[PDB]
Amino acid sequence: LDGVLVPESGILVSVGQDVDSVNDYASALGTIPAGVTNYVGIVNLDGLNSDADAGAGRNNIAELANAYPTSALVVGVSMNGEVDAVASGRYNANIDTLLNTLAGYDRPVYLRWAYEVDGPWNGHSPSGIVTSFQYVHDRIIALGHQAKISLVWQVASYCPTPGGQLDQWWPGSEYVDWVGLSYFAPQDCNWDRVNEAAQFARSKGKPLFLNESTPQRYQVADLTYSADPAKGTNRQSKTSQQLWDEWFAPYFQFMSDNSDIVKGFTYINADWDSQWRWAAPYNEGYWGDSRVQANALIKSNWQQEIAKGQYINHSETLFETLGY
Ligand SMILES: [Mg+2]
Repeated sequence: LDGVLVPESGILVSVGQDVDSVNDYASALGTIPAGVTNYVGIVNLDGLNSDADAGAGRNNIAELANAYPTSALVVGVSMNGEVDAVASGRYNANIDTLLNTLAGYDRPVYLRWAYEVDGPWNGHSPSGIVTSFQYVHDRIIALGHQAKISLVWQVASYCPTPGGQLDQWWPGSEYVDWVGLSYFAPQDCNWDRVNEAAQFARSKGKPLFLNESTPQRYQVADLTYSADPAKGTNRQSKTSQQLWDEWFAPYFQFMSDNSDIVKGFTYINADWDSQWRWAAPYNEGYWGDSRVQANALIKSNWQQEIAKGQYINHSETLFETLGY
């Protein structure tokens, strides 16, 4: 909290966003990720101490924390459509349990509270978001966990939502440690939404975390792309180099272009297509397959990029580098 877990320099490399996909990445790449990512819902604390699987991969923060004891923990917290009731205090015991549990892991924790704050589908009110960020920031201090938990305000940076509407969601610089964004199909509006989020973070003097990232609508194993965000029709064959150059190269270039502020990313490395929420016939959008290990060229290029010196990977000095 209050900036102590923001690295002075470098970009935290983390992976997500379910236990099994993270394990598959770690095994396939022969690496311990520097950060690992799961989700919990505030209403039930689903996924905190036992399995939760709502079709977007299995979440189990206890299992994940035990499997990656010397990695940073990144946790998205959904309001489950109830941010106003959360702001009114109906989930305060759950908030304390969440914060106390995460602090008990004695490691850097990056907490994406009410993540995708401005995604209309989340049913948030601006007041509920602003109030609950203030509450959680202050409660972290009251519980004595300010050295352990860093509070991320993550926007959706989603092209179909009009730009210019971020201010209403902002709780104040006193209450936020990072601005976060989602990097999926930013090319659909010429990077306008992700650039707006970056510029907002920059203006506020906050570091930027790319909290959700994936080559959305691409399939790594199949080597295809679809222009259809709903159902992935009319798939087009791509070479592996094309897939790299179309999505991966501009993703890493975005970090470089925003190197004054970018201090972390979570790459979602998963066969989305195999997870029932994201599966055929695609009732909640078309996602694809983002496993870098599913193509030799993608895997090699991924490994080569993240090995570079601007990136913070796993080592014995990781926690110190992250301010822990
Ligand atoms: Mg912090």
